[PDB]
Amino acid sequence: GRLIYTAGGYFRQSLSYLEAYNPSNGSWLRLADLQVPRSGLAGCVVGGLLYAVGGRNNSPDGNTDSSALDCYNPMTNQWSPCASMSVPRNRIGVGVIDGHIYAVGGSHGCIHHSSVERYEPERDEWHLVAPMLTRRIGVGVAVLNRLLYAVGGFDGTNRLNSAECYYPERNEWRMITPMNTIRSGAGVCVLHNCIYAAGGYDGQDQLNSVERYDVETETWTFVAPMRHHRSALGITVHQGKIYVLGGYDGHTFLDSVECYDPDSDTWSEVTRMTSGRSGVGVAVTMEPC
Ligand SMILES: CC(C)Oc1cccc(-c2cccc(-n3ncc(C(=O)O)c3C(F)(F)F)n2)c1
Ligand SMILES: [Cl-]
Repeated sequence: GRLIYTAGGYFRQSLSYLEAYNPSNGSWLRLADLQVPRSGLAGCVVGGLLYAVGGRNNSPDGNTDSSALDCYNPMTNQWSPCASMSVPRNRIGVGVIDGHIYAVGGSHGCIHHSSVERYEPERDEWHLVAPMLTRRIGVGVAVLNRLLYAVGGFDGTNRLNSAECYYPERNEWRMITPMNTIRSGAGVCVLHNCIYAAGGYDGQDQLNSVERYDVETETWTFVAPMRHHRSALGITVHQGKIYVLGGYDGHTFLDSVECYDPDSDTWSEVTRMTSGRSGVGVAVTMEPC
């Protein structure tokens, strides 16, 4: 069986929680805390290992943007540090291609990054690649057909509807069709041949809307909206279903977890996180042992 892992997040301050949800039975496990609290991080999995990337420790005793990469092994229930990134990246996006981790955008204080770097687990090494055409924090990232997409975000001045694609063999970014909605701090993932962008902040409101980009038609189509408006949500795919976790609706740090069934085009309440939080990192791997 495989679990949905949520790492870190924010409520009152940045959080160190690592908790795993089992869609088969509805259960939550609390697992080993992150060594350093962090919100605005991303999660990913490579070789059955869970990685937590970037973020920020918003704490009463100060605010520290994170360049950290840390690895969680479900077999041992232990976190280990990996090589740090070139730069702190709060409100980061990440994607995995061919066993490598791409770290995209994010902020360091008032620095809004367009830079991108790639981590190679085999060598515990980061290397910068071509920067994006746009500065993007709160950027959504997904991978389809070994191409990397950076979607929406905030450039330091404006929230963005724009999106762009990275072609690894050309080390080159190109713009794609923009979304039909401005979205910053959305959830972005892949399902089938489509990039989905769920929720976000448009500069005025948290969004419940959801749209998807078909790489073959180069067009975005709205699907059914989520049951909750949310920015700074976590998102993942577990057995062909999209799950969204937490976020902020303009009133409450949400504990709501919803899942999308593409065949019926419906969103369902699935479970509640143990506590409301925004800006988590989320990914899916094996059960501890
Ligand atoms: C929800 C907000 C009031 O408290 C937090 C706290 C910690 C992290 C986060 C977060 C996480 C991921 C992305 C974003 N980003 N990035 C840009 C933006 C924007 O405004 O453009 C946002 C937004 F969600 F906050 F919405 N934030 C939000
Ligand atoms: Cl923040």
